[PDB]
Order: sequence, then C-alpha cells, then structure tokens
Amino acid sequence: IVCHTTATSPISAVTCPPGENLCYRKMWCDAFCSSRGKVVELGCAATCPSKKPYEEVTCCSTDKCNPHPKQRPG
Amino acid sequence: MRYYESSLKSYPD
Repeated sequence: IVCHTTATSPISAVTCPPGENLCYRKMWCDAFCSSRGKVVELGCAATCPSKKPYEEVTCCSTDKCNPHPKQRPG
Repeated sequence: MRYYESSLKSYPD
C-alpha cells in the first residue's frame, strides 16, 4: 500500500520500499515540546513499531489511512 | 511550521 510522510517530505502518500509491510503513526514532541501537543509523524514501517516510554506509534494498512486529524481551525 | 496535532497547513508561527 502507500503511506504519508510527515517526517520526510511535507505530507504525501507515496509507496514505500520493501520492508515496511504497512504505514504507521508516530507521536512524541518536537524540539521544545510546546503546549500544541506532540506532532504527527506517520509513514511506513514493518509493523506497529510502538516501544516503551513515550514513543506512541500506531499503524495503518488501509488506502491513505495515515491522515492524522488536524486540518481544522479551532 | 509542522503537521502537528492541531493543524496541517505549514504554519509560520
């Protein structure tokens, strides 16, 4: 399938190389971790790469299932 | 300027 990249280019769903069997959604905190919450760096991965402390990652196998929720003014 | 969890269009500041 294809995944969007918030961490590399701007944001576009491009097919990924061999290895990541699906897409994913990571979250954490940018350079200063502001009050705007964390970021939303989805992309590709072999499997839900979630880990231990605050690395909150997720997955996405449907078509363009990596569109985090943010396009909307308060 | 990010795709943070509160907007998507690259914001300046």
